[PDB]
Amino acid sequence: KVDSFHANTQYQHAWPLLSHDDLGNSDQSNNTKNIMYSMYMPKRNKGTAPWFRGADTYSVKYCEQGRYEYQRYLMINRFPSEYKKHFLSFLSNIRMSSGSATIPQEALHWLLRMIVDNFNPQHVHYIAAMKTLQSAGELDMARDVWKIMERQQTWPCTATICAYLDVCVEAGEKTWAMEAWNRYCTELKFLEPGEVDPKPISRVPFSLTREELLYLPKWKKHFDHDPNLDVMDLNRFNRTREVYLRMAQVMLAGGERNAFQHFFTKLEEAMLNKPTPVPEPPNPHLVRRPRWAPYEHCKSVHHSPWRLQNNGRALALGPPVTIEDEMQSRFFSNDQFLVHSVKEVLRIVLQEHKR
Amino acid sequence: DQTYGPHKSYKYTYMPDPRKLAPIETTQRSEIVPQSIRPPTSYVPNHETFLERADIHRLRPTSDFKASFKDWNDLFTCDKRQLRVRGIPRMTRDAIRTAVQAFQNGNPPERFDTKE
Amino acid sequence: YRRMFPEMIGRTGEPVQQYGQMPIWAGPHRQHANKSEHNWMFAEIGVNVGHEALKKLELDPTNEKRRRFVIRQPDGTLRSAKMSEMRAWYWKEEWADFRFWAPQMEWGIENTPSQEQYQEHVPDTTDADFRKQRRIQSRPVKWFYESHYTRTGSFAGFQPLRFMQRRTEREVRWPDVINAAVQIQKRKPAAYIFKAIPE
Amino acid sequence: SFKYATKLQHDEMRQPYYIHEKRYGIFSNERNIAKARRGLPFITPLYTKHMNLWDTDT
Amino acid sequence: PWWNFQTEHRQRCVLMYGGARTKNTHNANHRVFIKKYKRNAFPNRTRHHWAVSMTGVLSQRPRRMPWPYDLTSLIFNQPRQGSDKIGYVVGTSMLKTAVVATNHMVYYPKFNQRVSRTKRFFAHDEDLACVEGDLVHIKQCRKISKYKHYYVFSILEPNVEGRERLKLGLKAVPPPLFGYPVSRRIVKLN
Amino acid sequence: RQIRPYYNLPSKSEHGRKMTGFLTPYRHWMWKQNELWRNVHEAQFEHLRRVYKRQWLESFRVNADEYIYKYNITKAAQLAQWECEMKEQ
Amino acid sequence: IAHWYCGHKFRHRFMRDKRFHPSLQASHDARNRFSKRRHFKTNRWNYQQAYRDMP
Amino acid sequence: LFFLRMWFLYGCCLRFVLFVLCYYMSPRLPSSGNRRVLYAVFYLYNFVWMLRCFFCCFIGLVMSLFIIEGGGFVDLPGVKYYTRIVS
Amino acid sequence: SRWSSVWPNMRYGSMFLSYSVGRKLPMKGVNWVTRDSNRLLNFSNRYSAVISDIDVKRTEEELNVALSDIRWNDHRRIYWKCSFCGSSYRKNVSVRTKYHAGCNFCKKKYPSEVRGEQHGSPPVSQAAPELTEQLVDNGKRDNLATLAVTSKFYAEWTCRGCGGSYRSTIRSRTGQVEAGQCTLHPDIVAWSAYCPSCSWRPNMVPIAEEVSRSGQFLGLERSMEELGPIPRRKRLAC
Amino acid sequence: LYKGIPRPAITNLHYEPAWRYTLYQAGAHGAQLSNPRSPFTAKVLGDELMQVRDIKSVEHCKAWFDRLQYLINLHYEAVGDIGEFKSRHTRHVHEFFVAFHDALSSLDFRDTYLFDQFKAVRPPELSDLFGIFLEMEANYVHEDYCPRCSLPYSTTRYCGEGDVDTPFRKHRGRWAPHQKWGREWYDVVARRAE
Amino acid sequence: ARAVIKRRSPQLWGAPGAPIIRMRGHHVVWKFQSYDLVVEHTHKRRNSDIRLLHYLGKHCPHPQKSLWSPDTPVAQDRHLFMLTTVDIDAFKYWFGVKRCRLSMKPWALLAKAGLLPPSLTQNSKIMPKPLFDKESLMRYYLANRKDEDVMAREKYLNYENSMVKTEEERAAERPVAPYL
RNA sequence: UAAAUUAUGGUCAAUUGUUAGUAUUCAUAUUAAUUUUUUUAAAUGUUUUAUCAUUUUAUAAAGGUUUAUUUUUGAAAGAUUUUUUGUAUAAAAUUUUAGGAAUAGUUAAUAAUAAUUUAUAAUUUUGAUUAGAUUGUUUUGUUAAUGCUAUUAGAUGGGUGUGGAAAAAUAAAAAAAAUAAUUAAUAUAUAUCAAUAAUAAAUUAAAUUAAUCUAUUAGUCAGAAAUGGAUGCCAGCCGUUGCGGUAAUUUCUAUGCUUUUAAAUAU
Ligand SMILES: [Mg+2]
Ligand SMILES: [Mg+2]
Ligand SMILES: [Mg+2]
Ligand SMILES: [Mg+2]
Ligand SMILES: [Mg+2]
Ligand SMILES: [Mg+2]
Ligand SMILES: [Mg+2]
Ligand SMILES: [Mg+2]
Ligand SMILES: [Mg+2]
Ligand SMILES: [Mg+2]
Ligand SMILES: [Mg+2]
Ligand SMILES: [Mg+2]
Ligand SMILES: [Mg+2]
Ligand SMILES: [Zn+2]
Ligand SMILES: [Zn+2]
Ligand SMILES: [Zn+2]
Repeated sequence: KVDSFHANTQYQHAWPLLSHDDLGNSDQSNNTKNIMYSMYMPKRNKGTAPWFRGADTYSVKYCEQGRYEYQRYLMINRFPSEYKKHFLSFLSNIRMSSGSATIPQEALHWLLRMIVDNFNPQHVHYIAAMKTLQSAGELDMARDVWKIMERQQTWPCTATICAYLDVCVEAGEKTWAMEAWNRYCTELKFLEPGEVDPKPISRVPFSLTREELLYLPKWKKHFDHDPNLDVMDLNRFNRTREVYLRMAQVMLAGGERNAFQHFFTKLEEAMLNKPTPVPEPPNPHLVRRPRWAPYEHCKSVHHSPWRLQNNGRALALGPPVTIEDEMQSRFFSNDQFLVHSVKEVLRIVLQEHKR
Repeated sequence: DQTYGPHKSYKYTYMPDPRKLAPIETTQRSEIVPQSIRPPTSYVPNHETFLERADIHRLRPTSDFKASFKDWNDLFTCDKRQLRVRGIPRMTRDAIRTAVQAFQNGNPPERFDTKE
Repeated sequence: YRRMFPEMIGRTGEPVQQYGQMPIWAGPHRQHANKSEHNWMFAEIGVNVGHEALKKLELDPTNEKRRRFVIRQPDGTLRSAKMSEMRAWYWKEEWADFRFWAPQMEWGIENTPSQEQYQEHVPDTTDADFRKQRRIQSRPVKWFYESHYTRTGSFAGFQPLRFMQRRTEREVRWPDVINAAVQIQKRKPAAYIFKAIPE
Repeated sequence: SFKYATKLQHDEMRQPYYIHEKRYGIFSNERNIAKARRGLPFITPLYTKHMNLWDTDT
Repeated sequence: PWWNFQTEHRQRCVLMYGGARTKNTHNANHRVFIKKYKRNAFPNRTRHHWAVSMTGVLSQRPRRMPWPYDLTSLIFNQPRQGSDKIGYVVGTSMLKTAVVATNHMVYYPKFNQRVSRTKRFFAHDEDLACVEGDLVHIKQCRKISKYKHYYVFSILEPNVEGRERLKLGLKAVPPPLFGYPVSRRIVKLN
Repeated sequence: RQIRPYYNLPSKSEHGRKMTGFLTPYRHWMWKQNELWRNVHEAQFEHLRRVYKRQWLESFRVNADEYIYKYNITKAAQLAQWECEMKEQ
Repeated sequence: IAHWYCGHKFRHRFMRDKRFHPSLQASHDARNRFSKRRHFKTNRWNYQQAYRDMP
Repeated sequence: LFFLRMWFLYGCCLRFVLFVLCYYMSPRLPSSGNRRVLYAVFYLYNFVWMLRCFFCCFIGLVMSLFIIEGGGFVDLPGVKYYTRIVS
Repeated sequence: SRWSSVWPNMRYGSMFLSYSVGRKLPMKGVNWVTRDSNRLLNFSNRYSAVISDIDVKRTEEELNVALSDIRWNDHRRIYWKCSFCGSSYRKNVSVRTKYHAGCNFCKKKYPSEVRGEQHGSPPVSQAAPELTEQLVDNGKRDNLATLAVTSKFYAEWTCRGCGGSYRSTIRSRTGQVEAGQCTLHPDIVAWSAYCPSCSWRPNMVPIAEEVSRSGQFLGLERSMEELGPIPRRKRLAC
Repeated sequence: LYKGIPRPAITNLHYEPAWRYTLYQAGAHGAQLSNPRSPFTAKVLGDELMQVRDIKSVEHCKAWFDRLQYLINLHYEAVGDIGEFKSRHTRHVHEFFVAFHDALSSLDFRDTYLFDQFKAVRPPELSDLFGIFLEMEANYVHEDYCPRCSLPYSTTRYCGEGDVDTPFRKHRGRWAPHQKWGREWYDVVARRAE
Repeated sequence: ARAVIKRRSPQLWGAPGAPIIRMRGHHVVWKFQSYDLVVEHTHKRRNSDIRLLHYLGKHCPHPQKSLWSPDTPVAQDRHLFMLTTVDIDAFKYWFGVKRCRLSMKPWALLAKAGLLPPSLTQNSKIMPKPLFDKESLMRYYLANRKDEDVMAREKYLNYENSMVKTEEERAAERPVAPYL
């Protein structure tokens, strides 16, 4: 390719004819026209007329084309193992790509690039992108994540709806929250005495009978991990009360009393008269898991003898900011969640006063 | 079976082109950035003192070519082609020219002698 | 034609504009550097650029993925490429159209210089070329006195059979004298005699 | 159909590079370029096959 | 420039305009065979080498190249070539190991036609479902032992007959009457 | 390299190198000066580094997204066509 | 045909090519293409009672 | 083209040889005379071969090594190699 | 040695090289005689100037070529002295008669080299007449005062400081260039005042001065004092 | 039909246009001013900045014209003697003019930006150009000089002697003696003027 | 980390090191010599292609006459030309995102192109290197220092996200009546 | 089981031997090469450091491999502090020899087992293992063309196991932790396997800077071109039928004469 006596890569794009000095035809002063045609230009074979590669040899119809319309739908499957490896990678890349060097908008970049690679952006990715972006306090890009998810026709699960409604509140745009509501969370119910529990996971997961395998067309057998398949079973834990709460917060945020009164009333009533839904265990792919380590080889708090260094085994510097000392919002009883909700509404009143 | 050699000698005319001989617009780089020479220091008084302190390598024996230089200005008027004219061997002569342009930069030939 | 098809003679073009320079923090210390001897052309390449197939889309002012050129004049400013320079960066292109007036065609009697046409040097005098069957020649500047619509283009697109052809071979193997039909030439004499020629 | 179209050293005769991205992901080879044993003789196999011939999908 | 004639050459260092920068490897060499052995004694039992040998693989004439267009790529979308194979189970003498015979395809572009070759694989089936003569689906996986990179993914067609034969205490299939070919004459009577 | 001048602290040893890098306070000061200058250079330099990083990321956002537009439309088209062919089938 | 592959005649080349021809390849019907005759009449005098575990 | 007459060129266009003998041999009828044959030696991969060739050359003051060149056919059967110059 | 075989460089000025046997051989066959229709000295009604440019002593010494033996089209390269700027060079008459081949200096005689006389700039005798005495005196000082003040001509001057001779450009001396050419170094005037060797000292004075004032030198100073209504575009930053 | 997999949701995107977006604008990545002549750019930059931007093209054009009329006023009367061995040649001006006209009209250099400048750059006396060239054809017919090469009859033996740009003397070619006035060249001049 | 160092071609920090942008060509008679801008690793092997990240372009160091453009009476344009093909997107990618290194001669090129400010090694030996002292600098800095938030906003727009959403496009993107 | 038009569209496939009854890709042809000719290489001393030490500097020696060669970030890149993540060693296909037989620290299960664990084990005629030759899957030449015919080079076991990775014992032409230097591309006379030079090979002169070079061959029956003189089945010619028997247009020699002018000749 490069740096050799025979090196092709350098002739592989067009260049105007060089006459600096005598190249053997005495090109400095010599009129090279016929020299150009018969000698210098490449020919089909020795002696044939010169082969013209110019812009006029190609047809007109190349410039009639829209962009990326030459692409055809590509089904690339890959081992199950590889899907795990890859979604994980994209998750940790969306979280942060570089140490202080991460720009918030890199989250967005990595989500998009995952689409461009013919992977399906699972729910975890959307939530992660959204929380990351909102946390960097960049609010338009978070909604942009949402719009991407809508365009892929991925049905947002309840969790995702929560996340996007958090972005809605912080942005204080009621308009977004209404469309989001109206489309996806409508039929969302609460849990009643007759209703049962976390619903069990009911999906089959996808296999093929030998006749399915042999007689079907190729696309019918193509399983990319696709959300909408597991949406039903992502929602098996009934996080609905959270959605109603966020929705109250938004209707208040955009300054409309009636709607807010509605949501908050429903929520209140159901919180008093209906059983507390069983909370979901920690999601393995968001919060991870505490792998086992001995803490023995460690920097031994007094390490530098000028100061107190914090250490992996114990925290010797004291807390930098006070933490509320309450479990994650979903573990609460129903009554407790009612209280929590009031505190939430107040917090939003405050936030709106500061905007 | 080819014992006979080529069937034709393909040759192209030379026909001078009116357009290639057209007068070229020219600048000299000494206009855009003017050339100048540094006056000798007390550290480096004359050209052989220079060649003495710029001699470090065994195989860049500068101080032996003192006679190929008549003076100061002749040293900094020299370049590599014209420096080869005078028959200084190779890596020696580039150590010399490197030294000169180095001294021209504000960095004098002050460097520990490696020979030992 | 001129009245009914006014847009076939291009009167409009992409104006040569100057680019704003990037600020140099080092100040005057480096302000000499980008000012030099020559002009510096920079044409861009990349996966999305340099394909003849797409050429016009790429030179289009309306397209924003449009291939970019820059030129640093010897004083150190920078300007967009003139359209000639832009086109220089694509494989040379032949425009000749045969429908109304004859385009000027290559490898003719008056076109081809000597060594290809005849295998000897033939003196070029502007008078009395017997070989070329011309009496005399006044040589005005080629396209000056003619109408401009009459200029069409140049067709180089064929094999010049007198000069060089494909699958070169001996016409007749015996006698040993004949070559491929491209080798026509007069006999070289017994050793050369030079007459002094001021006369 | 001729000799000139035998020479793949033109870029006009050769299936372009980016195809190998479209199959394996984008910027996927920059990984493979830093590999310990490379180019002697062998490099990580480079898949360029006109996308309408792909055995997998079509 | 490879398109220029022998006498048309001027510089050997560059391509003036474009085209391909080519190196002429000298194809016509009159390369020859050296005869180092008597025709009576050649130091090999099976095959004898009396002339220059053609040395490529896929450079090797007449060209036989990998064809990924057969039945297997027809039914499957494979993440990596050979990640899926359909075959017949031949023999289980090894616990949790099913040997599988499988066809793949070769293409001769000179004759424009295909051949099926055949190849054996060791498949790991935990739990010993397979009987000889089953039509199985087979996948590429974790390296399991020295030779087993495939595992039995699904039985397409079990051997109903063979299983019944097993239940009754007999072998799944009768053992082949003759073994491999021989160059000897075995005289064994009664 | 790291320049070791003649007036650096000489080491007297037959078992090793003749000159240790150690500095006359003058040389140290000088070094600080020249260094400051170069700092002035790399400031602009790596500034331009992060500028181009965001440039490239942004252009990627826009173009990649447009690509998803067009591509998804394609993919939807093909899927429609397929399920049609299966109704026909 | 380069003259140095296989024998000193031409026909030797095409005779080795026939071992590579597509429609000539070895299978369950056409076997032992390269030495048929070393294996011929090899079991005539080898008496093997065929296998029966079933009545 | 007869490719087996070149056996001792071993793929080379010309060969070097040391002189040993010169005898005479009578060509195939109807061509009579004495054709001069030179019996030569050369070595390749430390094997010493005796090459037997037609002598068409010009011998001056006594000399040892010749330059063997290739074919064509000659009156004398079995003669395949020819002489170019003598060194 | 080996490298002796290498062909020289032919810049854009030069025509056909004639470095190879094939390029020499057809011309080796042309024998010239001076027949009185060829003699340069007959044609002085036209070529008179070209006759007075010839170095008559030198040519007959080195080349052994008579001045009566010189054709008007003659191809042999003979020595000349420029009757304008007074520099010696070796060319052939042919090339001075067929096209104009001068002294290689007076090529750059006018400014711009492209548009020859198009200068509207006054001569040196006018704009900066004080330069005319600094010229090295060959006797041609009256002609070199006729040149453009903008002229790119390469002239040799006697240094003020050491009284030796160097060579620089007339416009490099003046500091004036024609509108639309390349601007020179803003300091070029002060820096061409003296020798390449003698110029360092005087120009290093103001620097030492500015590090004496503030104890700190940054070349910034001039640009800064350039700072002590500009139309600007709307920005998309908002 | 309904065997084998659920119908991919993205299929919907075909039937309902509601789902076709592009989140971002065309040049929103920083390329907005790419089009020099777009209304958008005319709005962002404002007029005086645009003038500042195209000044270089304007002075290109002015340059071509200034060269043209210098050459015209130099060679206008076609026969005089302007220099040492050099004399006036209409042909000089002619060929420059063709260079210019090729800058505009040719399809290899197509530099047409040059013509967008004419309503300003073009000199008021140079508006007649072929008229001036005709006048030159008149001056060109004087009898002391060769009809072909325009060199003086007295001081010059051949056509194109001592002219740098001459057509009538090529490299290894031969010298051509002067051609004389008479009906031939008289009607040549005629036809050129035509 | 080699036992016996390959002595002639040393490098910093082992192999393959950083991505670096180099200018390289096979050596030949000066008349035909071209160079290649190449993004590649720090430690090269026998052939430069084994580690080659990207191909940035051809560069020809022969001043050329412009015969492509019509011969132009404008003075400047008839200076000779120097021709270079830059691939600027792989440049901005490798340099910007991947954080490249740079040899000096490529740097000079990329400076003439307006991609980078001129290098460290380009010296008008006319001027000296500057002097410095902290309190004069400090006086100049106390004189001119912009406001905190103006500067923070600068650093925002330059390094982080540039394209932003003005009020109008928000108002244009928020859902209307039936879902509002 | 009907024709089609809103008319040359989607950008060039094109084959040149003077033979000798007839059958069969086979002498003398062209293109490509070797014969063939010093215009692109180069010389030794790698380098800092805290001093007998410690940091930086990872694929050109040979052996002959055809079911064969495969891999990470912990180094640097690399951005702020400390913990911080997972992804890898595996496979699939393509594999030569005119006349062809068995191969073996050996398969699979167990498991951080077993120089004597358990078992009806593994490779082979769908051509194995030894042995011969041979540097593997974008590189050439010929050609109108499915073909035929090239493609270098580069990974050769372990034994205080360092190192992110063994690639670690001359043979660079990769600036190697302060801007050594870029007015640079020049390197003298050495080598290895490359790198095609008779570059207007003969009449008007070189918009130079005048530097390297003094440059020739064949045929002379058939088929462009012959006369003397010898020689006499001899000497010799020979791409080929064949020639040489005192008259050889086929040998040798002398002279002329013939050519379509990078040479004849051999491979
Ligand atoms: Mg040849
Ligand atoms: Mg082919
Ligand atoms: Mg052979
Ligand atoms: Mg014979
Ligand atoms: Mg090795
Ligand atoms: Mg072997
Ligand atoms: Mg394999
Ligand atoms: Mg493997
Ligand atoms: Mg060992
Ligand atoms: Mg005849
Ligand atoms: Mg003979
Ligand atoms: Mg007699
Ligand atoms: Mg006779
Ligand atoms: Zn002069
Ligand atoms: Zn002085
Ligand atoms: Zn005349």
